[PDB]
Amino acid sequence: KWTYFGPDGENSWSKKYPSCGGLLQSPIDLHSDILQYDASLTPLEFQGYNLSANKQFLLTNNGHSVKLNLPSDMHIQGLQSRYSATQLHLHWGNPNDPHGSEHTVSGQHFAAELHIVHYNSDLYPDASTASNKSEGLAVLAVLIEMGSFNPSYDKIFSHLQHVKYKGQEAFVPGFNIEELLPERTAEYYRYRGSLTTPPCNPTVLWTVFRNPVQISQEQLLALETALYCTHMDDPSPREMINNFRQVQKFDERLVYTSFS
Amino acid sequence: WTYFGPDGENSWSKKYPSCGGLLQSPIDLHSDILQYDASLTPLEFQGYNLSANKQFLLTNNGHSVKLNLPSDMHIQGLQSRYSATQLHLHWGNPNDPHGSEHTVSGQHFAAELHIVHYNSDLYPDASTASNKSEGLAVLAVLIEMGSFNPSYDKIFSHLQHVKYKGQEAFVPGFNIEELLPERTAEYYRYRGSLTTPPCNPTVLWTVFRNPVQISQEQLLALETALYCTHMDDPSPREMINNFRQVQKFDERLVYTSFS
Ligand SMILES: CC(=O)Nc1nnc(S(N)(=O)=O)s1
Ligand SMILES: CC(=O)Nc1nnc(S(N)(=O)=O)s1
Ligand SMILES: [Zn+2]
Ligand SMILES: [Zn+2]
Repeated sequence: KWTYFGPDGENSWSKKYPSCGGLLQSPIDLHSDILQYDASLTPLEFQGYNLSANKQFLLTNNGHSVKLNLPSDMHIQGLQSRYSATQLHLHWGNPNDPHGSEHTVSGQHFAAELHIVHYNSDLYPDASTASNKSEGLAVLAVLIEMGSFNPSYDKIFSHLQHVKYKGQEAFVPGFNIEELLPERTAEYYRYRGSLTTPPCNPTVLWTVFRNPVQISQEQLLALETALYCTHMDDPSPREMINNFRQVQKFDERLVYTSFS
Repeated sequence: WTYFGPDGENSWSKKYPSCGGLLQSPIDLHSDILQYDASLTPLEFQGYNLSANKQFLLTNNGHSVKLNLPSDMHIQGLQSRYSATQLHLHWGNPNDPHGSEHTVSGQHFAAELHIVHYNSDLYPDASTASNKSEGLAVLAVLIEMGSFNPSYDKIFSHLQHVKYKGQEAFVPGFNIEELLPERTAEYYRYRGSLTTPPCNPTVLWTVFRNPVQISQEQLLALETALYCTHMDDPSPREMINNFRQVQKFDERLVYTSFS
């Protein structure tokens, strides 16, 4: 068992999960000294992202975040291999410190961060098998900041009060996932990293979009207050907050950008 | 332990339990956790003008370069008297010269100086005080690249003498107060820990608000003059990026002596 605070917190993950203390760890801070423009970084193509409204997708509180299961028919085109979706989830802070993104830019956190996880379907049958193997995963990261109300993100957030406790699930009708992506997706940061949660396998090709999306103060507060990492029948509930990993050392390396 | 590799910071907790415990330092000094406190009056640095006729030990311990300080120098202004034991530094590398431990509004500084003191009213020495309540007080000075600093050079000029792990050299006494920034009355104050194993949560931190400046040449010397390996080692390793990543610090338990 692992957590984001306490005895089983991130500084202790390496005890049970060796890779968490290994190489190519994520997340990292994106700042000028280690950024480099690469004109070869072309735009990714998002296929099958417009999920059928006649299909239902499982939303689950897994005790670490709120996740939405995604179908393998939606995928990313533009990488060396085809990567098919498996799930999306988020990371956030808390009402008193609403800056819980995992990746930071010039030392600055964003309010939250969305991760759309994909696995190499050309080499592996599923995300489980691909997770601990070479070039097994590709994650898209969307930085989130407080601003205007976001109807698209609310297609997920409107169900939060129904997955308040660990293990609980709800069904979300399909909608266009591309609606969760920011403007100018052609502009992004790219680097080889790891899962930001145990086992921390260094098998993730990260793509962090340059521009953030906005959600309202109310939407952000709901995300920061509606969930608990404990079961509903728990006499001592524990709020699911600050579920992001601290940035990791990033030395002798460069993060390449598709923008100058 | 080291600052990189299997024995790196994410693995410190395997051998040193407190590194995975509470009140860990360093932290990001940002508005969300700050709180102005008028009770935080100016500290007085006594006995800091070390006799130029006396020599003080400079040592490369494989983790940093440290200078031993006499117990007669101490901080005045805190509840108990804290006597000095040593000072040392933390820095980054030439390609990414941002190796301070603490950050301000998410920003790292080029380097950071720590002047370590122990509670001499409660404990007999630094070693005994290290893992006990109210045992330590560290003064942190943020360092950025700028104009040449003659005072810091009183230390840097001796770096080649302690180039390798285990090496020692003598440094004539000078006024340590010269290493402090302007307006020392302005600082951040919080209860934290040692930033290296055993990471004991016994440190009262005082991070001065304003940074000092050292020249690009001084910073480069610091980033390239030392090795964490012994003299003539078959695989020499440069001493760089010897700082710990910032730790989560939830509650607004960081106080400032300024508004
Ligand atoms: C989806 C899956 O199999 N697990 C993951 N664990 N952490 C992930 S993250 N935060 O790096 O995107 S994805
Ligand atoms: C002084 C001493 O014996 N050890 C120290 N270890 N870490 C220290 S720090 N980086 O928190 O100031 S001081
Ligand atoms: Zn994630
Ligand atoms: Zn130190």
